[PDB]
Amino acid sequence: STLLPTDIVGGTFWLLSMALIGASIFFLLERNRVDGRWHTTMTLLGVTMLISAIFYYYVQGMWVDTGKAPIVLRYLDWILTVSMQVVMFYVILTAVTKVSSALFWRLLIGALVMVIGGFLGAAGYMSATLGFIIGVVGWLYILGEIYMGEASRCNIESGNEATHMAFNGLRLILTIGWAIYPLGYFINNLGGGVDANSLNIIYNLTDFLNKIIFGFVVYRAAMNDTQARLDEIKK
Amino acid sequence: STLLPTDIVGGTFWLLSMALIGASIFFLLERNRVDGRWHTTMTLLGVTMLISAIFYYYVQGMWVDTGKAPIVLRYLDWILTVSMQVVMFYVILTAVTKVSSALFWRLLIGALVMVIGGFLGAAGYMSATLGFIIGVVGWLYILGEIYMGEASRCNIESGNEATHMAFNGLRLILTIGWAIYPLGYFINNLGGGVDANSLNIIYNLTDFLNKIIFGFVVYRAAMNDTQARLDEIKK
Amino acid sequence: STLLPTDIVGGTFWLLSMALIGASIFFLLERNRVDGRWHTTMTLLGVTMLISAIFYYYVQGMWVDTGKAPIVLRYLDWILTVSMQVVMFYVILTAVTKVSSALFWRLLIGALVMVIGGFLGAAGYMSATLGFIIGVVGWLYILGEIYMGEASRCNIESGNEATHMAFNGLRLILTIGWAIYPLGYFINNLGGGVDANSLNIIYNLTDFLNKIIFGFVVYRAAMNDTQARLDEIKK
Amino acid sequence: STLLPTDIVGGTFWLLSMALIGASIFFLLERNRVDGRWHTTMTLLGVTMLISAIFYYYVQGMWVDTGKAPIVLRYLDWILTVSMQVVMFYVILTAVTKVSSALFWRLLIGALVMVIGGFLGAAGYMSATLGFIIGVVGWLYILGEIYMGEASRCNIESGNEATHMAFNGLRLILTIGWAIYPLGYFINNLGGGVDANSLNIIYNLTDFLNKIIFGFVVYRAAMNDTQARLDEIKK
Amino acid sequence: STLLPTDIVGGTFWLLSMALIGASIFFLLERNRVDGRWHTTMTLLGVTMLISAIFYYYVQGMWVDTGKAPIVLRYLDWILTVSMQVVMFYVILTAVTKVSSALFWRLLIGALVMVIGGFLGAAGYMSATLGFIIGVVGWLYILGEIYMGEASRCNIESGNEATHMAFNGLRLILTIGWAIYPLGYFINNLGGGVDANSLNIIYNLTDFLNKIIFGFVVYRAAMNDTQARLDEIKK
Ligand SMILES: *C/C=C(C)/C=C/C=C(C)/C=C/C1=C(C)CCCC1(C)C
Ligand SMILES: *C/C=C(C)/C=C/C=C(C)/C=C/C1=C(C)CCCC1(C)C
Ligand SMILES: *C/C=C(C)/C=C/C=C(C)/C=C/C1=C(C)CCCC1(C)C
Ligand SMILES: *C/C=C(C)/C=C/C=C(C)/C=C/C1=C(C)CCCC1(C)C
Ligand SMILES: *C/C=C(C)/C=C/C=C(C)/C=C/C1=C(C)CCCC1(C)C
Ligand SMILES: CCCCCCCCCCCCCCCCCCCC
Ligand SMILES: CCCCCCCCCCCCCCCCCCCC
Ligand SMILES: CCCCCCCCCCCCCCCCCCCC
Ligand SMILES: CCCCCCCCCCCCCCCCCCCC
Repeated sequence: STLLPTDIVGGTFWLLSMALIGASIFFLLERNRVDGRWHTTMTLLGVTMLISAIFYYYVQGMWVDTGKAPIVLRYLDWILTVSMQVVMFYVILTAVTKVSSALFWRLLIGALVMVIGGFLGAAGYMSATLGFIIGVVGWLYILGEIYMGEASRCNIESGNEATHMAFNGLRLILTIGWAIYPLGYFINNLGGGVDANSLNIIYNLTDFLNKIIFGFVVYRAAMNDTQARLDEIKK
Repeated sequence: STLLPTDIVGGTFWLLSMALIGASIFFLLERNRVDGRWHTTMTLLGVTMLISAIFYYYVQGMWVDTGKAPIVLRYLDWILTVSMQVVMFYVILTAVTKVSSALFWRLLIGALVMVIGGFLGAAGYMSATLGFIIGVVGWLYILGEIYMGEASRCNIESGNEATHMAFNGLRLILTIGWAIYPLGYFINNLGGGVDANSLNIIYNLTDFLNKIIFGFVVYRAAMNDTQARLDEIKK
Repeated sequence: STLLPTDIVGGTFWLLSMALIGASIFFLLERNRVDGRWHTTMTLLGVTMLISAIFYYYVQGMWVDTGKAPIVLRYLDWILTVSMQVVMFYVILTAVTKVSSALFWRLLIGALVMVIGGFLGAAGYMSATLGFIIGVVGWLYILGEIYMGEASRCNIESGNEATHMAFNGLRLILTIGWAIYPLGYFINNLGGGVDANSLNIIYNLTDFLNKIIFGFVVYRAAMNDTQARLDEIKK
Repeated sequence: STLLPTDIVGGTFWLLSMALIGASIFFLLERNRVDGRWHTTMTLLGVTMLISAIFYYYVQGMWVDTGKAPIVLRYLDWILTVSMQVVMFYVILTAVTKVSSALFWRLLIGALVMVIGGFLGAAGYMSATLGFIIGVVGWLYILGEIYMGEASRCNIESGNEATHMAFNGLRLILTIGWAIYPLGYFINNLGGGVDANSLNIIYNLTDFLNKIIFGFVVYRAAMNDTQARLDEIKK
Repeated sequence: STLLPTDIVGGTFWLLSMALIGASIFFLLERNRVDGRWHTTMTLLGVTMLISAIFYYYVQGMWVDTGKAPIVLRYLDWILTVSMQVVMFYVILTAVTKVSSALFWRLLIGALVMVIGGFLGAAGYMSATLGFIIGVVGWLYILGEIYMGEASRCNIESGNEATHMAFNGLRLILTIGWAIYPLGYFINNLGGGVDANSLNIIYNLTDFLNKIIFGFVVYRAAMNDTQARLDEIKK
């Protein structure tokens, strides 16, 4: 009776594909109902989800056919979608306040180091140790920016209550949620190893929570700020 | 001559895929004609149907190829779409009245227990008995909320005639319509068993009625309330 | 040289798929240019065509692979799209006048008896004779409604010239156009029999005319009424 | 290493598919920026291109698999898309002037005779000679209409400079551009014959020019007229 | 461990497909937020990305199946997408200033010579030398136009700060970014030769940067000019 991990692997790939195409359409359709200052935020949110959905459509095909789906495949999605998620901190701030363009590049370059540093270590192009180290340095920058950098100070000075809640929530996703992936990398590569079937499940589930909760956090910020403005217009 | 159950299984998978993509596009296109307070209701309705349509597209492929479509596959759709349907009670109330956000989480957690409780019992991760029990407890919460809870009291105090009709109708779907699935689980798992082909037909037909009637109930509420408002504007 | 019927079967399946996806997009894109009272009419028109297009996409796959496409497959499309076409008489009337909701259910139930009555006779679940009889009773109701029923009286009392033209045109499609299908059923089932290849061609061609002419009749009504109103606004 | 015609055949099928899906989206997205009188013109333009794109998607599949793509397959696209292109002369005139609806039917029937006349001769259902003759008679009508008929006189009396340019340009496409297809038919059927690999290239390239140049001619007319009106509003 | 080039080839085809469908949807959805004078610029930007995404969808299929993806396949995409990118210089200028239509044709013909000149040399229809020479002449025209031609003079006289930034940025892409492709051609054909696997990677990466950076440059111009206008309206 007990379903085999292999069964759960290709099931979760379907789940992820459906959930993310759903979230995508939902965020792209509700982009017309947020104040216009939030339109790019909502367009980037829906397109992030669409990109990830297309990844899972590709991967489910590779699983159905070949029966294998390596973990290095992820760095295609991540190179795209981690980048877009870290940029969301800038896009959200520009919605409500004025921030230097430099924040955009610090954040993006920080994401690119995290993913590329780990890819090089996973693909074999360099020691997985040096892969981990470069990846963690990339992360700790991003965290450094959003906790004690221009992004954090810009948040405080915005005065936007929506942007306060967004930041507090996205920062928590990027700190706890995103800590699964490094862990995975460590155990799989620098450690004993994990069956790829089992690591495909964990990554599939973590993606469900680190992409949906991210999306809903940002969507509530856009919807709450939109309403706040309408309520102040009424007064 | 007599078509074989196997024939009717893969036919109904097509029916369900066509009907649900049709209902999806219809609810997403008519979302621009309802009062704006009903836009999220209509966006969630169309995206629920799209998610289910994508499921049936996946499953029809598995059937066409392998010739088998297990009943545990359903919990991918259900984990997504049951959740969204139970949340519709909150989304509808927030359209017309003021309701605690806590209701959102009581309802969602209630759905997650129902589906996950049954998945664990169907996958083999726990006795199907304990699966049933946990599933039914999850349901009876949801029913408890919408019959004698904050959702029910908020409905009464809304004063919205549309929200009255919606509730009365959705409550009936969730009580009678949704009682097929537990029944299935009982007979298939805790009972003698069903032949999977037969249970795929029943579930395919029940999905047609528990997703279309749900959608049309909610669509009529949004369309009726929209008009009510226009008629009071004219006065 | 002479193309074989088998060649024309899979060709016509492509034709139908293209024509119906084309008509679908055209009716869904032109729904924004008709008076808003015609928006549901145009949304149902485009979604009817989309549902049929998806059917033909499925069937062309079955043909390309298996080389066979049974005639009982049609009742998937028909159960959906015949229902929607018979309801169009109600949706059009509610665009321009006030009609009882009962008409909706008389019409829908009439369609469901027609298709289901014939499915049961085609699938083998009952004598094809009793299938025919139940199917024809279902049709003759629908005709009875639209010729000498509430639908007919509501048309006369609407005073809408567009709704007069629509009715006259749709009632002619439902009387002459739709008489091919019963004929087919009779000859194939109650009669000697028809090669499925030949009957797939006839049904493919009849669908092209009974779905396009239907769509264009309804689209002209919506476009003509829209303009009539603008011309009276100018005066 | 000179690429083989077979290589160029399936390459050009891809080209055509991409170009036509691109033109389709472009015309359907720019339909919102033309004066509303041009909305049906632009909706028919985009849907013509979409229909042809879907054809080429089907055909590329047949090529990739079977390695053969007969030239009689074209008459599926042509029956749809030639009809729509000849009707564009009516749709454009009704945008800017008042024209009898009879022109619509003369033009459509003229197209249907051209394609069907040639199909019957290509499929084998009648002498290719009689196929050619019936096809050319159908064409020469259409040319007769647009050069010396109601379409030509309506153009002159419109006074629309955009409709003058469109007509002059579409007339040239229908006279020179469309003369490739008859030629092909003659050489392939009434003449010696052409390898279907070579005739698929010529037809693929001619479709690229007789569908893109057609589209851009019509799009410039809609965009030029839109602006002309805005410039006269400013004065 | 070290991933094989073959692995990276089909991975990058996925990346490119996802990134370009993402950029496409993003540019087509943000088309509604730029000043209307920028709507064609944004529609051409999104459709360029879509055309390239569809190419990579085709090519990934050819790789997955056949295991080979020749470098001559590229000229299908390039004939379309290079053309559209060189025309963007005209479309952008017409957004903000008055420019002769002749520039459109000089630019387009210049692109067509570049790609076709190289195709003829790659396909074998003429010496790769003469292919290179004709290709480089085509390029050097385009550069000549945009550096010291009507396009450059029109830019200077526009007075638009957005169009200044766009031009300077696109000119840099067309000069440095686009210099990789000629290099490839030279080394592969006129030179020693390169494994197609390696050249597929380089071209895949260069496309990611020469199509995204192009798109973001143009999008910033449209977004910056839109805002500049709003800011001057406020004053
Ligand atoms: C939607 C997918 C997401 C958010 C994935 C997140 C990925 C990371 C945070 C990866 C981090 C890594 C390190 C910090 C160490 C080196 C290995 C990585 C790339 C897995
Ligand atoms: C659109 C699909 C729907 C609404 C499915 C509904 C599913 C349920 C109501 C499932 C309920 C179950 C129990 C109450 C007991 C345990 C077994 C379940 C999960 C089938
Ligand atoms: C778009 C497809 C259409 C309109 C199909 C129409 C189908 C019918 C009118 C079927 C009628 C039948 C009878 C009246 C008796 C025998 C059984 C049927 C279902 C073929
Ligand atoms: C987009 C495709 C187009 C415009 C195809 C055009 C087709 C024709 C003009 C066909 C004409 C023919 C004749 C005039 C003679 C008989 C053979 C035909 C059908 C090829
Ligand atoms: C999005 C794809 C792009 C921008 C591709 C650019 C292609 C070129 C600039 C090709 C140029 C060539 C030459 C200048 C010499 C001959 C060979 C070519 C076609 C590769
Ligand atoms: C000034 C107002 C805010 C505008 C922000 C624009 C954000 C657009 C989306 C950014 C996408 C980032 C790149 C993601 C892909 C990975 C990196 C590719 C380039 C090297
Ligand atoms: C003013 C009263 C309401 C007028 C508009 C009603 C709109 C109904 C549009 C949807 C009709 C769907 C009915 C056909 C469903 C097809 C499948 C039925 C299978 C049982
Ligand atoms: C004021 C009147 C304006 C009328 C506009 C009519 C628009 C018609 C658009 C659709 C034309 C379809 C032409 C036929 C398509 C192919 C079907 C014929 C048999 C192959
Ligand atoms: C063979 C290559 C085919 C594609 C090349 C052409 C693609 C771009 C054409 C569409 C955009 C033209 C828009 C013109 C806008 C300005 C018109 C001048 C008056 C303002």
